[PDB]
Amino acid sequence: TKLMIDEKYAKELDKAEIDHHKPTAGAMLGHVLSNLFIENIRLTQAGIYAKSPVKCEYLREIAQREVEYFFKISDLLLDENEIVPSTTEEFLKYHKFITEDPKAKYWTDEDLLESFIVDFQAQNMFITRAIKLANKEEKFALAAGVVELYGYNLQVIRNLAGDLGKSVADF
Amino acid sequence: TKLMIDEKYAKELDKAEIDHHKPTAGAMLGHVLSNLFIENIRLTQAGIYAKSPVKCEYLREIAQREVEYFFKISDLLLDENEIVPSTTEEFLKYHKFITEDPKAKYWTDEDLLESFIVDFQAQNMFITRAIKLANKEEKFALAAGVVELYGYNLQVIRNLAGDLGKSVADF
Amino acid sequence: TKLMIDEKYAKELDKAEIDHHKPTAGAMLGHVLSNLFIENIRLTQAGIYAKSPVKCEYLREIAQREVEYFFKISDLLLDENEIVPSTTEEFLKYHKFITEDPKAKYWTDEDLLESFIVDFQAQNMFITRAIKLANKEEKFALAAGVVELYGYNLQVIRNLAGDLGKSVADF
Amino acid sequence: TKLMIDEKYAKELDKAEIDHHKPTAGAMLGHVLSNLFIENIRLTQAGIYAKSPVKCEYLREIAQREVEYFFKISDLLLDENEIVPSTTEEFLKYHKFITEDPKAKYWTDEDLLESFIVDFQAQNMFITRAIKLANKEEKFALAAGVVELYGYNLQVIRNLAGDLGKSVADF
Amino acid sequence: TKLMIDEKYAKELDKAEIDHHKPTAGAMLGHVLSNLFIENIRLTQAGIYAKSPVKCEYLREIAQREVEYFFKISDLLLDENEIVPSTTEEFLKYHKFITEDPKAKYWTDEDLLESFIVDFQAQNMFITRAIKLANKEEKFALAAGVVELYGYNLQVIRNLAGDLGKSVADF
Amino acid sequence: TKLMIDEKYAKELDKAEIDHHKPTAGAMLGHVLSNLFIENIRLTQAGIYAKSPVKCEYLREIAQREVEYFFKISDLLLDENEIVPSTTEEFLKYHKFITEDPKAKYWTDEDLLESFIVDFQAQNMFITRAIKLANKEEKFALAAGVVELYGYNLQVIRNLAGDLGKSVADF
Amino acid sequence: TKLMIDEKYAKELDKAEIDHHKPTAGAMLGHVLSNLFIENIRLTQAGIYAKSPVKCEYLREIAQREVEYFFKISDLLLDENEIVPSTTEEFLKYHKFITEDPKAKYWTDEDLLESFIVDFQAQNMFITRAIKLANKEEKFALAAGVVELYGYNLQVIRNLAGDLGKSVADF
Amino acid sequence: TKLMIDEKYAKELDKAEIDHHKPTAGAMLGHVLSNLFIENIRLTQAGIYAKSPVKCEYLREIAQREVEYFFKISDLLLDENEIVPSTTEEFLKYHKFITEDPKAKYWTDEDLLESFIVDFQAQNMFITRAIKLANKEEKFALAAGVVELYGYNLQVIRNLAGDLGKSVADF
Amino acid sequence: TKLMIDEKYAKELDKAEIDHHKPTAGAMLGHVLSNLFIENIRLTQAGIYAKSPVKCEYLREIAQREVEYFFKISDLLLDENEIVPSTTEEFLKYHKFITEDPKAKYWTDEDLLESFIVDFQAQNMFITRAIKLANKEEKFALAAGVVELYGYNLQVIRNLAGDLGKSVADF
Amino acid sequence: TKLMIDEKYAKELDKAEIDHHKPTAGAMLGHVLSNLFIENIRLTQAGIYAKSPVKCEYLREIAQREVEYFFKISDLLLDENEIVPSTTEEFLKYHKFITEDPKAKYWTDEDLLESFIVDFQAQNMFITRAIKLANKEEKFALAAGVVELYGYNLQVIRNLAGDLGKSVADF
Amino acid sequence: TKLMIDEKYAKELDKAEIDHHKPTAGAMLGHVLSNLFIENIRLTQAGIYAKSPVKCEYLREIAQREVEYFFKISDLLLDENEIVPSTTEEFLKYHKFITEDPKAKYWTDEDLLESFIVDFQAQNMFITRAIKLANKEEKFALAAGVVELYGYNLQVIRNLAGDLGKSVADF
Repeated sequence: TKLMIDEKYAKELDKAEIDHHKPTAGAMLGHVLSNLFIENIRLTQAGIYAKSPVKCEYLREIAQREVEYFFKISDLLLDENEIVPSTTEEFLKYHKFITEDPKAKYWTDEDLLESFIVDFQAQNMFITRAIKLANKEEKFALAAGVVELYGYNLQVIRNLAGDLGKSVADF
Repeated sequence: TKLMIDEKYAKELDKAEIDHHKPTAGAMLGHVLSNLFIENIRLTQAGIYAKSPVKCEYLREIAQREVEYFFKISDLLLDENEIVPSTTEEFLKYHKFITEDPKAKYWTDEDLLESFIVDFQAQNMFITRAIKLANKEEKFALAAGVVELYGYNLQVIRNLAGDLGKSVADF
Repeated sequence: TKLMIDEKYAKELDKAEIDHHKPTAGAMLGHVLSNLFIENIRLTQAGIYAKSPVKCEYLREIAQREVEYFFKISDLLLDENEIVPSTTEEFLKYHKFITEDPKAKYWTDEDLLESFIVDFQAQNMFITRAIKLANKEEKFALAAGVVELYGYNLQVIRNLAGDLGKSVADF
Repeated sequence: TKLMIDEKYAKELDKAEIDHHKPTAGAMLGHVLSNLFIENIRLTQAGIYAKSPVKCEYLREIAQREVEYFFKISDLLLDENEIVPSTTEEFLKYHKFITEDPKAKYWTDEDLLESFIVDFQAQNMFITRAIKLANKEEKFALAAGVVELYGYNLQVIRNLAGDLGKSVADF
Repeated sequence: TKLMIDEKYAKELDKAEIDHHKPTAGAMLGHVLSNLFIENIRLTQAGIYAKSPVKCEYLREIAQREVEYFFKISDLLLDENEIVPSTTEEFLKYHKFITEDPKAKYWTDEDLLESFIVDFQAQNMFITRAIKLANKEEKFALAAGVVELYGYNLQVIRNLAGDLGKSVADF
Repeated sequence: TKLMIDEKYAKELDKAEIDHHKPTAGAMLGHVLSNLFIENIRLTQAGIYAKSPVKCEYLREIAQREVEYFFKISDLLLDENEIVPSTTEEFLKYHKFITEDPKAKYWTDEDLLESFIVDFQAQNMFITRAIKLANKEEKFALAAGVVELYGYNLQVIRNLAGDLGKSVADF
Repeated sequence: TKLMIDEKYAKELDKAEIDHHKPTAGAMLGHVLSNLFIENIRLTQAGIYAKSPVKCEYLREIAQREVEYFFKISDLLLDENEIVPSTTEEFLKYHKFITEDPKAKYWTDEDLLESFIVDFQAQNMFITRAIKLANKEEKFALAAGVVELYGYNLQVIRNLAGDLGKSVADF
Repeated sequence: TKLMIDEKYAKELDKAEIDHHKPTAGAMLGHVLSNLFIENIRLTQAGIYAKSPVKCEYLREIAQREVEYFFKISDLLLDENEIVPSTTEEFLKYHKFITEDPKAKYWTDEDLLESFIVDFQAQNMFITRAIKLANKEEKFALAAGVVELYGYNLQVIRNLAGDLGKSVADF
Repeated sequence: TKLMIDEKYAKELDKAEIDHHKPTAGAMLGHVLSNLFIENIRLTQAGIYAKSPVKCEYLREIAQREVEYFFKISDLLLDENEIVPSTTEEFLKYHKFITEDPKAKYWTDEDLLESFIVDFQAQNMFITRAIKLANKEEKFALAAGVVELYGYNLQVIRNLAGDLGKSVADF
Repeated sequence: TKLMIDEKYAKELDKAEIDHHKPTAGAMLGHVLSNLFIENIRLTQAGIYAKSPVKCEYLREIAQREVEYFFKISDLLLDENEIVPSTTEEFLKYHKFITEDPKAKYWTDEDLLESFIVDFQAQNMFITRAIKLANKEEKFALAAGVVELYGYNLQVIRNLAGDLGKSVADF
Repeated sequence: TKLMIDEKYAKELDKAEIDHHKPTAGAMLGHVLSNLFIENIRLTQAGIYAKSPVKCEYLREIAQREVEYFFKISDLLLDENEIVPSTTEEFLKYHKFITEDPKAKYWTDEDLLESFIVDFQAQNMFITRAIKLANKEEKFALAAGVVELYGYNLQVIRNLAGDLGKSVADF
């Protein structure tokens, strides 16, 4: 179905601008999903390049869970009839605050962990809203799924802080 | 106990009519549960009679989930002192928009699938309202239970739809 | 559609009446299967309103087994090209000796159990016959499945009888 | 450092005074977590001294769930940067309505069970408030955890009630 | 014992030729067993050459059950002191209806499935007789073993039938 | 109670003398069950005194099975209102053919094996008869049960014989 | 060989009489092992004929443990070059205070439970003396195993007494 | 009931008194059991408040073992008809050496660990005496129970010491 | 579709002749895959008819691995777009050195074992060539696969050899 | 740091000389553990070189238990603050009775097995002493660990004796 | 027969000298195998005496894998008709570079880690060589097994290096 594909993409992209300006849950979650996937790439790097075995294990595992939440929340969206980023182009466009650096393979394990606490704090601005929006839109299942990912982020934050000696307060 | 069990059933029936008017959540779930059981019967039938071994599996599994959710929500309700429909007669009284059919043994697989998509949208009218009604009566556990069932139905609709070739859009 | 479906159905109903009078194995098992499903509901009701949570877990187990035998025997029949009751309608037509009751939610535990002993003794008059017919008809696998059911029913009777402090010999 | 600790703890007693009046979620949860632990002891007691081996094993199973919820919710509180009663002192300070009794070891199994239904009802008056508070504070993961607990308590009340031969209504 | 082998073997050939004439159960299970093995090979071919990854999986699994029945039934036979074919030569001699074809790698999935529906029915003509003969000879355990295999073939027929979108009726 | 218990036993001895004479299924199985338990004791002895660690393990597994079969079949008799021997005195009364020997601890492993081949061939004389009587009496589930036992015994005979380096012909 | 078997068994008989007034640990364990086996027969009886299905399963469970221990300890005795009772004959001769009663199928559940509380207390007179002798002879592993059985027996007395409503003290 | 109870308790506190002077095993284990429960609270505190999430898992694991030994040893005691601490009340009377501290929530991880090395060396003083007493009294199974706990503490001490970078000598 | 099947098979035959000249890898594995299947049958004969139960278990397991490799290398060849024999006729065409024999069922266990030692040594002549050719053709995964099978064979050889009390050198 | 170490080593070597000449349990367990490791090498040899596959498996498993006991007992000792040999040097000094031999590859399976009966009997001479000495030093956990090891050894002796056709007596 | 052993060992000795000269795969694996066993001892020492519980756990797992590779490679060798060192004496003769030190119980965890990093790079000089020699000799399975050991060592080196905060390049 050739002629009608480009026209379905241009009507998706039209609805892409109209939904980011009046915030819908759907559109908000575009940043959240793009954030998960780019976090997943950073955690991949850090699971590979960190020095202690014990911390490579833990970061790889957080990587796994970013991807698990990506699929879980995508499925929850599409279930409720919305749309979802699905390429490097889109993820890079809708991704806020998180940033990669090729140099990070030489950072110390402390400085790696610390960047992940800032990232996850940043991820939590967008998830926080998405919850509020999703309750208003009466998307109940998508709501609870996102509360879960809120809870998980907090838990990661406190675990990474704790691993550096500090408290959640220290940040 | 013979003429003071008739006293109890009469005083549950005065209670039952008074609850459907201002709808209580327990009344509304009288419809969701009765739909679950009757839907379980339809799925049983398609689970036996459909042709594809794969689709007979998937459908027998959805039937099994409807009975699980019957039990789970029935439990949550009795937990919060409410009453639940427990017979064929009662299930027939309160069921809505689902219709059985002995002739469905000879439908084509797709005609069976499609019929369950409509049945499941319909199920979601009464469920969405029971969520709202349960949050209002401050039955928090029930609410989350009914949010889960809601979210599952969405899952089941988008699966049946994909297995016909079609987006959830289409319905 | 419609035309091919109405001829297949009227030819089934014709053939069904004939078979019911001479009895065939599959006709007799229409009563067994219908009994299975109505007991399911009865045991589902009791599994919900009985007080002792031990008797509730046990009765819900007997419900799941009756559905298990529903699918197992249905499959055995379809495997030998018979037809199977598959709606509430046909269940109510063909079920004998077992009787629902919305006032059972207020029965006592001792009395629910006693009703199931009688119920199950009643299911056996029909199973017994379906074994014998199945062997005449040389539907050997089916015969084996129905023997299993016969023995499971005998076991349940003696477990419920023991749970009320009674020998099976009392009943 | 022995003096910086004393400072931090003076601060905590100040902050906690303010928080119990204006009730924050943390502070309501202080009574809930304290109740969990004291119930743990009561149930430890009754799981040892109750005569029926079946009731003993059930009573220890519930004992372990108190601790499980105690850890679960505490992790949720600290994740959102609150604080938790961690000593026998603070538990007795903040515990409400539940009272221990060394002579319970000579109570009958019925009276033990009876006493937990009443304890678990009491526990609920506070949990309710803490769900409501935690929603207010936009502490979503925490809120969900506490609803789970609400649910469990209702389940327990009912099972204990059923085991005694009664309904939820009776109490 | 080299010549005591040769004369043990002429005595097998005398007892075996006498035994096919009247048929014994053993005699008749020679064909049943020989068909399982050759069928096993057909399904090995099909499970490698079919296109559909799912159907490959399902065919490879049936091949495996064909060999499990071969050992199960050979064992039940040797247990009642009968002899069993165990070479390519003998399986070729004794097998009927099931024809191999090096050309079937080139057939269509639908075409393969259909060849197996006919093989399995064909198998059943001998199995059926082996059940009766085994029961007449009062080989009770062999009997129940072969009954089970009868039941399996029916099941495979109907699933194969259902996967082509047909009812068993058709065949 | 002390005279309803003593004249309940006087009628059990009346009923059980009449039944041994027109051999009922239940009374044949009285020898079957007594044989199982006495065999259990012999296998226990051999399981302890045999020299081969491998054989000790196998013999202990067969002892376990004899007990499993004593329970399975005792349960099927009771389900179907029969009665079962349950004391040393009674096992020693109805047991035939199998004879204990405290001197067997000094036997060679091969002689022990030999003594079980003969023991197990002997149990089959009665097991055989009980199947027939069970089908006659239309105790279907029981009959199936005793068919498994018969099969099992046949397979033990063949493995014991093989371990001695002989096919079952020789025996 | 028949002659040396006889000669060895004569020596065995000389050695057992001498060892029974010395009392060695092996001789005392003679009584313990015989008690275990006969208790097994008693638990088997009670596990078949008792009314409560929960109690049947529990009694069977204890029957199994008696046997496990019979083997465990027998193996520990043989390891330490002692001899072990291996026949009904020797068990009857060496057991103490445990008596069987064909009439016990008609006892009440409470009366069976009580009879086992007395049987296990009787069993512990011997176990006790055997632990003490096992330590005297410095058969270290043997002694630890018999400490276990001593403990299991206590666990069991407390559980049977709990079920009957009572405390160990009442006994 | 209410005075049967009140002087069952009078005879307990009276007999507990006599029993703490010629220190019985039961009496001594009152201190050990009380210590276990308070330590459990401490390990809870530290398991929530410690900074390293590896150490938080480990310390929860030790909290959980301490509770299991509370039930194991309590069960062993009651099996031997002895009474056991059941309330915060009695745990505070009988506990010695272990002191709780709400300020602990602000200690370094290393100071937390040291506090436990010393806690566990102190528990061992009473455990050691409890073993000897339990062997004088010939409560064999209770002794083995207590030897296990003794060995567990030692292991904990050495692992704790190890994580501090110290060998066990240094304490 | 019937004349095309016949044309593809003519080209297959054409190509197959050319390929057996230079040998290709796949052509070599024609012999290896045929030897595997034919050996599976020999091993099935010996697995049914050997005397020792332990040898029967082991031979049956070797047969299963013969088949598992047959699938695993056939997949590996199809992946690399080669073709694979798959009928009795081709197996018999390309098989080398392995010879079936109906007389084998009377051989002694030790002679069955010896014949498999020789068979597997022979099997390896073709496996060797196949690895080397797979390397030339750069079929990397097919090569690693066939090395696995080479190792399996050397292992089977030493194990059968050792069961005969002989070293691999002896052969 | 290279001089703190040598004085620590010399105070070790001095302590050890006093300890061996009085014996302590730690010193005695020096022999026991050196014996375990050398045995593990001997069993490793025999597990590689014996002919019978079944016996290789078994010896390899005894080897692995020897190592498990090595860690278990070392830990029990270090927990109780003793020192443990940990180099080839040291095991060779302290090992008694067990004698390695590179020509053992050429022995008969029967001869290898006889060699390990004699070794395990000789191990026990020291283990016995370690047990008495550990009870005397009031190292309770260690005592119980070594009692296990004693029991294992005796069990292994009988099993090897059995596998040669002999009784533990012949030994 | 004592004499033949001596002659076979004499020939072993001759051939060992020939084979270490022109080095065969096998003789090169004499050093590799002996290095595994000595490392196992070093790792045992280090896994008992190291300070950190995490590092003890990890070092023991490496001791375990060394032993597993010793069996895996020894079995591959013997399948391929080679000989394997199997005493302390031989291990000491053929191990290069690794050396034990009884004073290492008093090293720091870091020194222990660095010493294994060096030992493991030393191990690979020989492994590398055995891989080439095995490919040269067409011992295909051996080679693959040894490549797998190589891989493991490299993975071990990086993990140890990482635990010291260092990159592998440092080494």
